[PDB]
Amino acid sequence: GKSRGYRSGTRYAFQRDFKKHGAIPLSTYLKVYKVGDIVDIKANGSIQKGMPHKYYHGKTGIVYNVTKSSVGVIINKVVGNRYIEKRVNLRVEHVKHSACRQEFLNRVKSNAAKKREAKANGETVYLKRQAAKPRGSRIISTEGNIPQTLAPVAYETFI
Amino acid sequence: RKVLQLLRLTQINAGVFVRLTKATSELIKLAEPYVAYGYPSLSTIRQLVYKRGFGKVNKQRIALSDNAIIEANLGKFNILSIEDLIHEIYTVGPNFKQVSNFLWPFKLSNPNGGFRARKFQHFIQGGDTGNREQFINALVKQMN
Amino acid sequence: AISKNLPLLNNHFRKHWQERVRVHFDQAGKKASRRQSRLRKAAKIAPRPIDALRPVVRAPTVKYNRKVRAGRGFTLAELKAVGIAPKYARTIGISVDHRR
Amino acid sequence: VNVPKTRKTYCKGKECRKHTQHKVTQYKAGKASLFAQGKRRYDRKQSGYGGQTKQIFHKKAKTTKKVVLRLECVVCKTKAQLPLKRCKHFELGGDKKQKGQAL
Amino acid sequence: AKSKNHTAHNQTRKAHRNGIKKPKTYKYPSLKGVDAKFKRNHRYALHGTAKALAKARAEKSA
Amino acid sequence: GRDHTSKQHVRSGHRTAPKSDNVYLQLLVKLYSFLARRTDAPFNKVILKSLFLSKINRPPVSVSRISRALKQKGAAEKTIVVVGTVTDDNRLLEFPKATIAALRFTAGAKDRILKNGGEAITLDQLALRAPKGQNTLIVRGPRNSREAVRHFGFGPHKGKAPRILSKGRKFERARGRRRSRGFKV
RNA sequence: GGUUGCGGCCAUAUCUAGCAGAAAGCACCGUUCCCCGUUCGAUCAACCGUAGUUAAGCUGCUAAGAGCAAUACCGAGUAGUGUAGUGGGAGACCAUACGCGAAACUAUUGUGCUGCAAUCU
RNA sequence: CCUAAGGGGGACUCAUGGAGAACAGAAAUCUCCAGUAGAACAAAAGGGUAAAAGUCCCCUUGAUUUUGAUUUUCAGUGUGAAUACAAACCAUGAAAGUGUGGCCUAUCGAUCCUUUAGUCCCUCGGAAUUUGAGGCUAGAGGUGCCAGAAAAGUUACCACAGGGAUAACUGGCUUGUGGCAGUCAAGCGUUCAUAGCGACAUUGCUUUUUGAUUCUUCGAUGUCGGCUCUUCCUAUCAUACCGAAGCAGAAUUCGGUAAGCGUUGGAUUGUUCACCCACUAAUAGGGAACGUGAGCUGGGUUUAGACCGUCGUGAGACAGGUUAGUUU
RNA sequence: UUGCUUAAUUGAACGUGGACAAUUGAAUGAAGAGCUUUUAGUGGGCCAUUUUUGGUAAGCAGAACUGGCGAUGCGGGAUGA
RNA sequence: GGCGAAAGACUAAUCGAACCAUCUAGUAGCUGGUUCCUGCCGAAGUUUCCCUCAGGAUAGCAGAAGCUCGUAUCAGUUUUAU
RNA sequence: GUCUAACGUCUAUGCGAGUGUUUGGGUGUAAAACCCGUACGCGUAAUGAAAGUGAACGAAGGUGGGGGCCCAUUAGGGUGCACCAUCGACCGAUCCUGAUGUGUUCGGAUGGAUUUGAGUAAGAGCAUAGCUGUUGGGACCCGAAAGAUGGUGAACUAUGCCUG
Ligand SMILES: CC(=O)O[C@@H]1[C@@H](O)[C@H](O[C@H]2[C@H](OC(=O)[C@H]3CC[C@@H]4[C@H](C3)O[C@@]3(C[C@H](OC(=O)/C=C/c5ccccc5)[C@H](C)CO3)[C@]43CO3)O[C@H](C)[C@@H](O)[C@@H]2OC(C)=O)O[C@H](C)[C@H]1O
Ligand SMILES: C=C1[C@@H](O)[C@]2(O)OC[C@]34[C@H]2[C@@]2(C)[C@H](O)C(=O)C[C@@H](C)[C@@H]2C[C@H]3OC(=O)C[C@@H]14
Ligand SMILES: [Mg+2]
Ligand SMILES: [Mg+2]
Ligand SMILES: [Mg+2]
Ligand SMILES: [Mg+2]
Ligand SMILES: [Mg+2]
Ligand SMILES: [Mg+2]
Ligand SMILES: [Mg+2]
Ligand SMILES: [Mg+2]
Ligand SMILES: [Mg+2]
Ligand SMILES: [Mg+2]
Ligand SMILES: [Mg+2]
Ligand SMILES: [Mg+2]
Ligand SMILES: [Mg+2]
Ligand SMILES: [Mg+2]
Ligand SMILES: [Mg+2]
Ligand SMILES: [Mg+2]
Ligand SMILES: [Mg+2]
Ligand SMILES: [Mg+2]
Ligand SMILES: [Mg+2]
Ligand SMILES: [Mg+2]
Ligand SMILES: [Mg+2]
Ligand SMILES: [Mg+2]
Ligand SMILES: [Mg+2]
Ligand SMILES: [Mg+2]
Ligand SMILES: [Mg+2]
Ligand SMILES: [Mg+2]
Ligand SMILES: [Mg+2]
Ligand SMILES: [Mg+2]
Ligand SMILES: [Mg+2]
Ligand SMILES: [Mg+2]
Ligand SMILES: [Mg+2]
Ligand SMILES: [Mg+2]
Ligand SMILES: [Mg+2]
Ligand SMILES: [Mg+2]
Ligand SMILES: [Mg+2]
Ligand SMILES: [Mg+2]
Ligand SMILES: [Mg+2]
Ligand SMILES: [Mg+2]
Ligand SMILES: [Mg+2]
Ligand SMILES: [Mg+2]
Ligand SMILES: [Mg+2]
Ligand SMILES: [Mg+2]
Ligand SMILES: [Mg+2]
Ligand SMILES: [Mg+2]
Ligand SMILES: [Mg+2]
Ligand SMILES: [Mg+2]
Ligand SMILES: [Mg+2]
Ligand SMILES: [Mg+2]
Ligand SMILES: [Mg+2]
Ligand SMILES: [Mg+2]
Ligand SMILES: [Mg+2]
Ligand SMILES: [Mg+2]
Ligand SMILES: [Mg+2]
Ligand SMILES: [Mg+2]
Ligand SMILES: [Mg+2]
Ligand SMILES: [Mg+2]
Ligand SMILES: [Mg+2]
Ligand SMILES: [Mg+2]
Ligand SMILES: [Mg+2]
Ligand SMILES: [Mg+2]
Ligand SMILES: [Mg+2]
Ligand SMILES: [Mg+2]
Ligand SMILES: [Mg+2]
Ligand SMILES: [Mg+2]
Ligand SMILES: [Mg+2]
Ligand SMILES: [Mg+2]
Ligand SMILES: [Mg+2]
Ligand SMILES: [Mg+2]
Ligand SMILES: [Mg+2]
Ligand SMILES: [Mg+2]
Ligand SMILES: [Mg+2]
Ligand SMILES: [Mg+2]
Ligand SMILES: [Mg+2]
Ligand SMILES: [Mg+2]
Ligand SMILES: [Mg+2]
Ligand SMILES: [Mg+2]
Ligand SMILES: [Mg+2]
Ligand SMILES: [Mg+2]
Ligand SMILES: [Mg+2]
Ligand SMILES: [Mg+2]
Ligand SMILES: [Mg+2]
Ligand SMILES: [Mg+2]
Ligand SMILES: [Mg+2]
Ligand SMILES: [Mg+2]
Ligand SMILES: [Mg+2]
Ligand SMILES: [Mg+2]
Ligand SMILES: [Mg+2]
Ligand SMILES: [Mg+2]
Ligand SMILES: [Mg+2]
Ligand SMILES: [Mg+2]
Ligand SMILES: [Mg+2]
Ligand SMILES: [Mg+2]
Ligand SMILES: [Mg+2]
Ligand SMILES: [Mg+2]
Ligand SMILES: [Mg+2]
Ligand SMILES: [Mg+2]
Ligand SMILES: [Mg+2]
Ligand SMILES: [Mg+2]
Ligand SMILES: [Mg+2]
Ligand SMILES: [Mg+2]
Ligand SMILES: [Mg+2]
Ligand SMILES: [Mg+2]
Ligand SMILES: [Mg+2]
Ligand SMILES: [Mg+2]
Ligand SMILES: [Mg+2]
Ligand SMILES: [Mg+2]
Ligand SMILES: [Mg+2]
Ligand SMILES: [Mg+2]
Ligand SMILES: [Mg+2]
Ligand SMILES: [Mg+2]
Ligand SMILES: [Mg+2]
Ligand SMILES: [Mg+2]
Ligand SMILES: [Mg+2]
Ligand SMILES: [Mg+2]
Ligand SMILES: [Mg+2]
Ligand SMILES: [Mg+2]
Ligand SMILES: [Mg+2]
Ligand SMILES: [Mg+2]
Ligand SMILES: [Mg+2]
Ligand SMILES: [Mg+2]
Ligand SMILES: [Mg+2]
Ligand SMILES: [Mg+2]
Ligand SMILES: [Mg+2]
Ligand SMILES: [Mg+2]
Ligand SMILES: [Mg+2]
Ligand SMILES: [Mg+2]
Ligand SMILES: [Mg+2]
Ligand SMILES: [Mg+2]
Ligand SMILES: [Mg+2]
Ligand SMILES: [Mg+2]
Ligand SMILES: [Mg+2]
Ligand SMILES: [Mg+2]
Ligand SMILES: [Mg+2]
Ligand SMILES: [Mg+2]
Ligand SMILES: [Mg+2]
Ligand SMILES: [Zn+2]
Repeated sequence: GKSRGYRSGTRYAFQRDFKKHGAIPLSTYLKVYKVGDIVDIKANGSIQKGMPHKYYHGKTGIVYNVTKSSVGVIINKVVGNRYIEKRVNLRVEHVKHSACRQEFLNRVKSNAAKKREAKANGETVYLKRQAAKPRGSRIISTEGNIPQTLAPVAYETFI
Repeated sequence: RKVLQLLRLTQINAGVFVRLTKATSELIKLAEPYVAYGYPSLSTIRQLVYKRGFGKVNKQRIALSDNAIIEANLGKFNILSIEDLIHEIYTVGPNFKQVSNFLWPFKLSNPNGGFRARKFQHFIQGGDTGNREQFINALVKQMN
Repeated sequence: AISKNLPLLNNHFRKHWQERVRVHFDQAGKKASRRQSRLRKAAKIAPRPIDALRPVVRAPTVKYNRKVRAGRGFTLAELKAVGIAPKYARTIGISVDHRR
Repeated sequence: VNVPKTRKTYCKGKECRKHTQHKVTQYKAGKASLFAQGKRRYDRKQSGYGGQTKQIFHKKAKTTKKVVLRLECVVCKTKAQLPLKRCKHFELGGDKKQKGQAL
Repeated sequence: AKSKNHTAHNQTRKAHRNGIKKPKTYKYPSLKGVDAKFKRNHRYALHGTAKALAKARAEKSA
Repeated sequence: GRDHTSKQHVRSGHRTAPKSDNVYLQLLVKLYSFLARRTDAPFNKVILKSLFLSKINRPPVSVSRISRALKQKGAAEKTIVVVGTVTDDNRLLEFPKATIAALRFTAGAKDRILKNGGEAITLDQLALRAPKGQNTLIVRGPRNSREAVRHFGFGPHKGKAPRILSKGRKFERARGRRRSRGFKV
């Protein structure tokens, strides 16, 4: 007999963290979600109402609706050869703000600050990010660091 | 396969210039079992561009037989000559991207003298794939 | 048997329909023969008209109230009003309808 | 299953529009009329020759039935219907549970 | 008889000939499923906003 | 061998000529093939493409559509260009004086344009008084109003028109169109 | 800085065993008419702040303490793994190449920080 | 399965251990301390839960109404189940709140017909009244083959379309099983592991067993056995030359090179197999489409006739017994 | 701006007006991107590496990802999907 | 239907239901076949439902017709952040 | 792999809020060609089971794009058809409210509602033809074992009788 229920295979996914069972810290209920916010989804096993399906555990999406105890999040799911827009109603216990916003929103500010400062100095500044480049030339001092010669060691048994 | 397509290497013995960073290095690492690459000298770049240098003009492969073609396509990037293009390639310049994408992928012949006994193993293990570095010049000398 | 997004059809061809196919190849021939019959009728009774005088009557139903058309015969009251007996009227090219 | 003979639920009657007191009764299917059109069509179809002209169900699988509660408003006499889940046993206004008693 | 039961072989090949396409983004998402109470009031706010802008432009024309 | 990143030997997918064998439409293509090739005016390149379009891709333009376009601010004396047939509208209360160039005019359309002091010219006459389409305004008819489009993309909860021959209470209204008959889609 | 009330993060805060704690606070503490709750004014309810005490709570310190937390020329570039070969081996399995890369172990360090309001030798 | 085992609120803290108290003991009840859950939560398991979701108490019916949106299975159809709101009406609590059945993940059902409830609304078509009938919305009656026909057997008298998409031979992979052979050497062998054996283990070979599988053949490769005849293998029964012995001789046993050469006559049985009698140097084991039916034979198996036993109401069945049955 | 929300002049959503100009905010590629209608055949599969289940195993049976054969010739593996 | 000292045997070489003509070109998810050239593109044996398992419908893969536009904003890839 | 009835998509053509002469009538050099018109079909209104009701708040709506066009002068501004995404308005069904009034049980003004329709929102259709696809027909060609209706056989043979 095959089994394919709603929470099948979620034995470990929906577990609480080790030594983290029990009551919910109240910053979870004090966070404020607005339409357009990017949120990570992680089901809390101790709250069974407004719980996401196992597909959405670990997914990140956009808030589109705010209700009494829940937010509506838009997820794009692959169905065959295209994406389908999914609208999931989730209580805020299974939701956390996505930390990817705060890095990009700070880089926007830093670019704006750098641009005005170069503009203030009447010079130019380059704001595009760069991948790591190969390192330049350099000189290695040997005072206290004369090269030590190594050799491969013979085989030994230590049991 | 996608990585080789994005490098414009869609046939055997096709050559391309890549500016070494992290993104492109991880790209070449993915394509490593299928390519031979290395560090080209100035004479190798000159010979490649002179004999097999072609430009992408209106999505067509046009021989670089006159400096007017290069000027008409790269003058907004301060490239006015075949030597300007070679210089921009060799000492990796601010417009390496535009100059290398304007350059059609080099279509080289097979080596005069052959490969090693078995190609599809790393250059370190006696094969041909991976980084051979200054020996890319000998390989290009064999194939161009 | 059912396939694609197509309208559902009602093609009533499950009986031995091919034994009862009437093709009017003779449409022009009947037209011509009808004209010849019509000429014969006129020449038979000339100069008496080939058409009896017909009345004008309202069409029945709420859909054809507005229209008015040719009836079958003049009523006995109508012929009485012009002083013609129905037996005599039928012999002088007047149509009679005892029913209307 | 034990269900009390009274209940305070919403009354859909136009007069009430509120929770009122109701009398709980088990719903009983009415007698089949001889002049229902389907019952009229079936009798005509079976007549004459041809045998049994409609299907007779045999392959019973359910072992229970859905109990329906008839809720009659004590104020306006409007009836309401509530289906329950499938139960084998069922009493109306039975003896309430006594917790703490001995064997 | 006994046949093949199930296989996902060649299914990613078929999905990537013409699909694997991200959905298009639009400036205005559909408000289907948005809270009815907010949606009811948001209707009145937009209509009033249009009137104020309409009057402001009607001032700046004649 | 090549690892092809795109499909090989693919036609553009656009008409490069009319499907019609009407010689007089071809003469019009003759004229605007020359104009689009030589004027750098974007108007002439649009007209050449529009002369290739099929009948459903050049929907009729009612004389009412032209009236609303002429009612745009600063468009009252523009030349209306319709690559197709201009039809009459007996629901109009009034029509202005206008110059309109079209492939064809209906009897009512030609009457109405000339009755109100306007001109009804052909598209070759346009090319002499406006060889670059200066001070023109191209009008296209409604494409999604066609009856065939009612049934396009039909499915559950799609709200499109079923492909059906008869309409009535006995024709596709019971099961799947009604919650009292199972479900509704 | 201490203390109380309300907290955030939720053991660097817990656990065990000792010792210490000025001021205020807190606390134990005294009583049963009243509201209230009990087998029992023990809990809960109420009254006095009056008769007493830092003994306990609480707080701080101590411990080659347990636990927890953090760090690393610790173990270890080990186990595992992505990729490769017309590599080895009868096989089991193994080596090599381009990459990614643990856990245990060992050693060291630390043992609540902090927000709002009120108050105090 | 549950009027609570649903809902709300409050108080308390479970399994278990230690130390104590008349009868009282391993188990009765009482007390304190410890007690991260080691219990309990209807049920199978998993997750979840500690001033609770557990135990007890109080009040209740939210297990209610109108319908939309959404998640899973998904074609993004149905059904089932669930989620967040909107508009009502309530329960509970001081309140904030919570409650739209069961802590969550399973616990279920279309068209046609019937029945009940609702609206007391539309129609019965020449116009009305009252019965009756038909409509609209929501339940129920059920399809468990659970997207949902109304359904007993036999054919050895048999038919058709096909299938090597599939069984009954050979052949092919495998080698569990069968058979055969090794290594280690605790023991046996009067002493003495290895003259001759050899346990517990372990490595192999073989395709003369039986399985496993279903690749070939179902527009057919004639599916038992014997007779006849040829050839091949060696894991050698006899015969040649030899080595070893717990070889005195005689006899016997183990082994090497060895398939050159032979390996029988009969009673019973259709037999392959078996078992007896007898001769012999020996009466070894096998293969060649389980060699060999346009070579035979036809005793067996496996058409149709018939008898019996058991089974079946019966037609009939038996891989049970019996007899007769075209070999081109 | 609102009939929603707040004790509120608080917010929520949608806005008017103003500022930030091509290094407009990573790489690489792009025979360009997007869209619609309609219809064929198919719905017996099999194999190789790696992961992997039942089985003593199987040229056995069954899954995961990819690449192939099927549908495919050419050089090599004598011969061979 | 006949006839049968009974074999499902005989009923004109036909018998577990004769022969002849017609309904009838009966139906077949099954086997077989299916007729000229070149050019371009080019699959599937997978999803769901079905007395469904040799078959269909459905989605997918493919062709054809194109349409709106012309670097707009896409990708079986990498980097950085999360 | 055909022909036919009825159809889907696409394309060409004629006319166009209409369209279709061919049932028929006129005419003829006689199955042709040419001419005529009433009806009717489809379209021009939908929705509801039905009784019934029946499409402009606005420049026939707002917002972001949008080819082309206008003004410019890199850039920028205006206008922006088709079409795309989104928020609205109108009509029908459903539910709520229920004015003046009245055959006192009818009427249904007015204002609303996470509801619903194959609608309106300056018509787009009708007709002919062609390929491709669908269904009914013998239905790509050939193929059952069967079923039915109406007839012909006891010259073989089975059995009875009669006569040898
Ligand atoms: C005596 C007996 O037991 O046999 C009855 C038979 O008599 C009965 O015939 C009824 C007959 O059956 C029908 O016409 C079918 C109509 C619908 C079908 C079926 C019966 O009902 C179903 C099946 C299923 O439920 C039932 O089956 C209902 C049985 C029933 C019994 C009596 C009266 C009405 C219904 C769905 C829930 C509803 O719809 C339906 C789709 O299968 O209808 C007449 C009205 C009745 O008189 C008649 O009953 C009598 C007295 O004889 O039908 C049943 C299936 C049989 O079990
Ligand atoms: C005349 C024939 C051929 O058809 C046949 O070919 O050769 C002999 C046959 C057939 C088989 C060998 C058939 O193949 C098969 O595979 C399985 C078995 C057991 C059959 C055995 C035997 O049985 C028959 O009944 C018909 C005989
Ligand atoms: Mg089981
Ligand atoms: Mg399972
Ligand atoms: Mg986890
Ligand atoms: Mg619940
Ligand atoms: Mg959910
Ligand atoms: Mg700059
Ligand atoms: Mg490049
Ligand atoms: Mg040479
Ligand atoms: Mg060499
Ligand atoms: Mg060399
Ligand atoms: Mg070589
Ligand atoms: Mg070699
Ligand atoms: Mg060369
Ligand atoms: Mg009620
Ligand atoms: Mg009824
Ligand atoms: Mg009778
Ligand atoms: Mg009858
Ligand atoms: Mg009958
Ligand atoms: Mg099968
Ligand atoms: Mg299959
Ligand atoms: Mg080529
Ligand atoms: Mg329309
Ligand atoms: Mg419209
Ligand atoms: Mg300090
Ligand atoms: Mg003190
Ligand atoms: Mg006290
Ligand atoms: Mg107290
Ligand atoms: Mg103290
Ligand atoms: Mg103290
Ligand atoms: Mg420590
Ligand atoms: Mg410690
Ligand atoms: Mg490795
Ligand atoms: Mg080799
Ligand atoms: Mg490595
Ligand atoms: Mg409970
Ligand atoms: Mg309760
Ligand atoms: Mg409770
Ligand atoms: Mg409680
Ligand atoms: Mg219920
Ligand atoms: Mg299902
Ligand atoms: Mg669905
Ligand atoms: Mg779906
Ligand atoms: Mg559903
Ligand atoms: Mg569903
Ligand atoms: Mg509520
Ligand atoms: Mg009446
Ligand atoms: Mg039902
Ligand atoms: Mg039902
Ligand atoms: Mg079924
Ligand atoms: Mg059955
Ligand atoms: Mg028999
Ligand atoms: Mg039998
Ligand atoms: Mg086979
Ligand atoms: Mg073996
Ligand atoms: Mg064995
Ligand atoms: Mg075998
Ligand atoms: Mg076989
Ligand atoms: Mg066979
Ligand atoms: Mg043959
Ligand atoms: Mg033979
Ligand atoms: Mg045989
Ligand atoms: Mg031997
Ligand atoms: Mg011999
Ligand atoms: Mg003998
Ligand atoms: Mg014998
Ligand atoms: Mg025997
Ligand atoms: Mg035997
Ligand atoms: Mg054979
Ligand atoms: Mg053999
Ligand atoms: Mg054998
Ligand atoms: Mg044989
Ligand atoms: Mg033979
Ligand atoms: Mg023979
Ligand atoms: Mg034989
Ligand atoms: Mg012979
Ligand atoms: Mg025989
Ligand atoms: Mg015999
Ligand atoms: Mg027999
Ligand atoms: Mg018997
Ligand atoms: Mg037996
Ligand atoms: Mg027998
Ligand atoms: Mg006997
Ligand atoms: Mg005999
Ligand atoms: Mg013969
Ligand atoms: Mg602005
Ligand atoms: Mg970067
Ligand atoms: Mg399609
Ligand atoms: Mg198709
Ligand atoms: Mg398709
Ligand atoms: Mg298809
Ligand atoms: Mg098909
Ligand atoms: Mg197969
Ligand atoms: Mg098939
Ligand atoms: Mg390998
Ligand atoms: Mg490999
Ligand atoms: Mg397999
Ligand atoms: Mg197989
Ligand atoms: Mg491969
Ligand atoms: Mg094939
Ligand atoms: Mg190939
Ligand atoms: Mg070859
Ligand atoms: Mg080869
Ligand atoms: Mg070989
Ligand atoms: Mg008879
Ligand atoms: Mg008779
Ligand atoms: Mg018999
Ligand atoms: Mg005869
Ligand atoms: Mg004969
Ligand atoms: Mg005979
Ligand atoms: Mg079949
Ligand atoms: Mg191709
Ligand atoms: Mg087949
Ligand atoms: Mg299909
Ligand atoms: Mg697929
Ligand atoms: Mg784009
Ligand atoms: Mg990161
Ligand atoms: Mg008309
Ligand atoms: Mg004519
Ligand atoms: Mg004639
Ligand atoms: Mg109507
Ligand atoms: Mg209605
Ligand atoms: Mg009044
Ligand atoms: Mg009044
Ligand atoms: Mg009144
Ligand atoms: Mg009035
Ligand atoms: Mg609508
Ligand atoms: Mg319209
Ligand atoms: Mg045929
Ligand atoms: Mg056909
Ligand atoms: Mg046909
Ligand atoms: Mg036939
Ligand atoms: Mg029959
Ligand atoms: Mg006779
Ligand atoms: Mg006879
Ligand atoms: Mg005689
Ligand atoms: Zn009531």
